[PDB]
Amino acid sequence: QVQLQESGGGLVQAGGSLRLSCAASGSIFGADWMGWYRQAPGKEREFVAGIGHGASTYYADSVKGRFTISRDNAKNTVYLQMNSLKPEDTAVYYCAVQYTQYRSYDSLLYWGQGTQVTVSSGS
Amino acid sequence: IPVLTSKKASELPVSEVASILQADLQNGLNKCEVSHRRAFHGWNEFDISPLWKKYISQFKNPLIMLLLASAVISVLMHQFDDAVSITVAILIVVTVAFVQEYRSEKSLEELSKLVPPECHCVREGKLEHTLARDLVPGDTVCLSVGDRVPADLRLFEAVDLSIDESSLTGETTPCSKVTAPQPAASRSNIAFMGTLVRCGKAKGVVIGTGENSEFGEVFKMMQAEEAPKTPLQKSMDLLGKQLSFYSFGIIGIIMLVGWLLGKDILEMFTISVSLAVAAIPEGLPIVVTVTLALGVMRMVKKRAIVKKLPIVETLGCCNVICSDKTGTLTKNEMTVTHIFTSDGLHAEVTGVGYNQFGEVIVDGDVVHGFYNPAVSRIVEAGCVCNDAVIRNNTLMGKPTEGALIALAMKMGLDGLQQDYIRKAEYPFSSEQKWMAVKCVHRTQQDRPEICFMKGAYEQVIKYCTTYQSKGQTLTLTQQQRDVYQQEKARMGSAGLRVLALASGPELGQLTFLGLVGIIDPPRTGVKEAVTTLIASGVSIKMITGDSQETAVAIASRLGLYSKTSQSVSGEEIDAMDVQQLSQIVPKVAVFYRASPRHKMKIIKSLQKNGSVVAMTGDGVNDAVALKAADIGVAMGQTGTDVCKEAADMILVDDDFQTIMSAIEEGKGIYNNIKNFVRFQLSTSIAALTLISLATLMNFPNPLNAMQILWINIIMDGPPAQSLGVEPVDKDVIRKPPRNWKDSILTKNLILKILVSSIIIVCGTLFVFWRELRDNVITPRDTTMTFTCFVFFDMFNALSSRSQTKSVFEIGLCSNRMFCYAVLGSIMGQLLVIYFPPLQKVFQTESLSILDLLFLLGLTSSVCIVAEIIKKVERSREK
Ligand SMILES: Nc1ncnc2c1ncn2[C@@H]1O[C@H](COP(=O)(O)OP(=O)(O)CP(=O)(O)O)[C@@H](O)[C@H]1O
Ligand SMILES: [Ca+2]
Repeated sequence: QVQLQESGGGLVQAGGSLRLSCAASGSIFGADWMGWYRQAPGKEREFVAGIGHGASTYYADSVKGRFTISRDNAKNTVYLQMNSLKPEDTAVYYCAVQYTQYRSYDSLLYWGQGTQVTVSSGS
Repeated sequence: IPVLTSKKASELPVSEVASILQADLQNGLNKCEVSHRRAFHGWNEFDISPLWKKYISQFKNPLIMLLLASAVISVLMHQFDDAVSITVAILIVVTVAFVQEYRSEKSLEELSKLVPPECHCVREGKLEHTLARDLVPGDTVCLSVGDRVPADLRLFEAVDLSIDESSLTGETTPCSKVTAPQPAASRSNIAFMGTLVRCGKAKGVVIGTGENSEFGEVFKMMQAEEAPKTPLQKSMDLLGKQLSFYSFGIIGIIMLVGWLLGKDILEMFTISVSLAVAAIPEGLPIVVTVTLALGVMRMVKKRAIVKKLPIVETLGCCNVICSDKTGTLTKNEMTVTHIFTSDGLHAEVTGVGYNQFGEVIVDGDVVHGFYNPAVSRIVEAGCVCNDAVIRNNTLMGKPTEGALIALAMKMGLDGLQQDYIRKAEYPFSSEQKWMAVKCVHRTQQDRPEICFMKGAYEQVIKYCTTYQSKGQTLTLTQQQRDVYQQEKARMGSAGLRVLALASGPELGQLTFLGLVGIIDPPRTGVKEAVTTLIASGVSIKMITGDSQETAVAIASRLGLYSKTSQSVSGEEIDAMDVQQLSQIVPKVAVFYRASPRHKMKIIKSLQKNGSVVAMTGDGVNDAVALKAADIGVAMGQTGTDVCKEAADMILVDDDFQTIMSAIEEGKGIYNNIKNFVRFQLSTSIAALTLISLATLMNFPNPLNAMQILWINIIMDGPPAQSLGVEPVDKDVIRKPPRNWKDSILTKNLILKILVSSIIIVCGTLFVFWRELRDNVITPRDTTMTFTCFVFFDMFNALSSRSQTKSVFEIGLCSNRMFCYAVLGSIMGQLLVIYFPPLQKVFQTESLSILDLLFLLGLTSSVCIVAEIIKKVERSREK
C-alpha cells in the first residue's frame, strides 16, 4: 500500500504565491486519477485540481486559470502552485489517488491526512 | 414591496406575483433589493417571545407547601426564630433550583441558536444556504426533500411536490403542490411556513415575512406550552410524600408519648414542628431538578441538543441502539463507482462527490457521450429518473439520486434530463423500493413515451421482461438473472449500494440495462463508539432497507456484526409474529430490506422485551420510528429537518460517542439522587431516633427546635444538594444499564442508611451520657450533643458522596460545592457555639478545644465504618 504525505501548506497573504505537494511512497504510474479537495466548515468537499488517465487536466470552475498541477514519477510527488489566491477560498487540502481495477469491487481510493491553509484579508 | 395575502396570491398567477414583489424568478434578489424589504418588513422571526414568575413557580411543590405551612404555624405560635429558619431553608433550596433551571435553559437556548433554521435560497444567481430569518419577501427559495418551509412561498416550479401539513392543518396525509394558479387551507400552490416537504422538489417566491404568515398563531401559541413534569420528578415527589408521611406518623407518636408521659406541651409542639421540617425531603424534588438540569448542561457542552427533558432520565436506561446505515452509520456522501451493464461489460467511475469531475473507464478506455451504448442508457435513466439537482456544486435531493446526477455530469449526459418531459411519475416510497417516470423527447415528440425506472435489484427485475445484449434487445433469461444476482452480491459484499435500472415502453415491459454500485463510506468514529457501547452492555443493531450484502459488509467494517452473528430480512420479520420476533430480535445484528413498518415493528418488539431503544435513524420516511422509539436521535450537521423536528435529541457535531456520554450522564443522575437520598434519610432517621429515645427513656431532649432546624438546613440544604452535584465517574462506562424502573431504595442502600443512623445515634447518646453523668443538665451538655450530631452529619455527608468508591479514590476536593457547604456548616456550628446572641437563641454554651477534638475523633467512626463496608463490598465483588 502506498502512503500519501502532504506538505507545503502555510499562512499566505492574498495575491501571493504558494506551493503544495503530496508525496507518495510508491511509484505513481498505474493511477488513473489523482486530484485535490478543499474541506471547509459549513460546506461540502470540493474539487480543486486533478489529472486523469489520458493526461487531461481538470480544474474546478471557481479555481480554473490560477492553480497549476504537475506530477513527476522520479520524485513520486504531485505538486500544486497557487497564484493570485484570495482570502475567501481557503480551506484544508486533501490529496486523493485512485487506482485501476478484475474480480473485486473494493475502491482503491487513498487520501492524505491533510494540510491546513489559512488566508486572511490583506492589510 | 407591499405585502400580499396568500389567498390573493393563490388566485393571482405567478408572473404578477413576481411583479408586485419585483421578484427575479431565476437570478433572485441581490443584496440591495434584500436590504430595503428587510428595513420595511423586518426580520422573519415572530417578534420577541417573567423571571419573577418563574421564581414564584417553584412554590407549588407540595413539600415546599408543607414547609410553608409549618412556618405559618410557627408564626401563629409566636415562634419568630423558627419561622425565620424554615423560611431561610425554603429560600435557599428554591434559589438553588431556580438558578440551576435558569442556567440550563439559557445554555439550551445558546445551543439552539448554534443550529439555526436554514434553507436553499438563490439570490445572486448562486444557490446558497441562507438562514430562514434572513428571508425578505420576493426572494426565490428552493425546497428539497425533507425541508421545513422557511417562509410562506408561492411555488412557480413544482414537479412532484408532496408536503405534509399535520402540524398546521391537522391532516397527516401529505397534499400535492402544483404550480398552476388556483382560482377562488385549500391553497394547492402556496407552501406555508412550518410545513415539511415529504417528497419532490420545488422553487418558490416568498410572499410573507414575520407576522404576515397566515398560520403563525399556532407557532406563537406553541412557545407558551410548558413542559410537563418528568416521570422521575413525579416518582420522586411521590417518594418524598411517602417519607414525609412516615415521618409525620413517627413525629405524632413522639408528641403523643410526650403528652401522655408528661412534658411541656409547647416545647413538644416546637420539637414536633422542627422535626417535621427536618425529616421532610424538601431537597429531594430540588435535587432531582438540579441533577436533570445539570445533565442537560453537560450534554449541551457535549454538543447535543436536548429538545425534551424526560429524555435525560431515559438515556441512562438505554440498552439497545438501533440505527440506519444511510445517514447515521455512513456519512451519506454517496457516489457511483462501479457499473455492470446488462451485456457484461464492467465500467469503473473515478472521482468522488456530487460533481462532474471524473470519468467512466471501460477496459482501460475513457467513455464519454454515447461511446458505450449500455452505459449511456444506464446513465440516461439514472439522470432522468431523479428529483434531485446539483446546483453550484451543492446537492438538493436524496444523496443516492445526486450520485446518479454526478455520474451523468461525469459522462456529459446531464442535458438528457432537460430533453425529456415528464408527464407521469410514480412517487418513491420505501415500501415500493423503486421509482419510475414516463417521458417523451423534446426533439422527437413522435417517439412513444419511454419509462425509466430505478430501484432495488429485486423490485426492478420483477418489472423487466427483456434485457440488452451487445446493443440488441433480447428476452430475459434465467442465467442472465443468475449472473446479475451474482454480480449484485459481489458489489454488495464490497460495501457498494446497488441500484438497478430499467428503460422501456410502459411498465412491466421494460429493458434491464444493468446495475450501478454506489459507495457510501462509513462515518468516522462510529466503530469506536460501537465498541464502547458494546463494552458498556448497550447492544447496537442495524435496521436498513438496503440489501443483505451491503448492510452486512458495512456492519462488519464497523464491528457490530461478528462472524457468529445473524442477519434477518424484512420479509422474515413479516413472517414472524410477536412471539418469535421477541426472541429472535436480540440475536440479530443486521436487519436488511426492512420498510419503516418493519423498523417500527422491530422497535415495538425490542420495547416489548423490556428494553429502552434509542433509535438514531435519519431519512424523510424514517420519522415514525423516531417518534415511536423511547429515544430519538438525529444528526444536526447532516440530517433532514423532518428528523430534527421529530427527534427527541439532536447531535450537533454528528458524533456517535455523544450518545454514550448522554447515557453516562443519565446514569450519573440516578447515582447522585441515590447519594442525596441515603445522606438525608440516614441523618433524618438519626435525629428521629434520638428524639424518640429521649421521649421514651425520660432523658432531657438532646436537641431543641432551633438546633433541629439548623440540622434541617444541613440535611436538606447546600450540604445535601451538593451530593446531587457530585461528578460522574468512569464506572458508569462499564456499569450494566439501569432498569427503566425507579427502584430508588435499594436494600443495600437502606442497610447502609440504617448503619449510619445507628452509629450516629449511639455515638451522640454516648456523648450525652458522658456529660450527663453528673446529673446536672448544663447547656454544655446540649452543645456537646448538638456538635456531635452536626459533626456526625458532616462525616455522613463525606461518606455519602459515592456508594462504592472510597472517599480517597473520588477525592476530598473533587466536589467543590460539597467542600464549600461543609466549610459553611462547620463555620455556622462554630458561630452557634461561640457567638453569644446565637448562644442565646440556640441555648448553647462555649466548648473547649479538647472537647471538640474528642467529638471529631468519635464522629470519624461513621466514616471509618462506611469505608470498611465499601472496601469489603469491593473486595467481595472482585
Ligand atoms: N432515489 C431512489 N430511487 C430508487 N431507488 C432508491 C432510491 N433511493 C433509495 N432507493 C432504494 O430503495 C431501497 C429501500 O430504501 P429505503 O428508503 O427503504 O431505506 P434506504 O435504503 O433508502 C436508507 P437505509 O438503508 O439506511 O434505511 C434501497 O434498496 C435503495 O437502493
Ligand atoms: Ca427537611
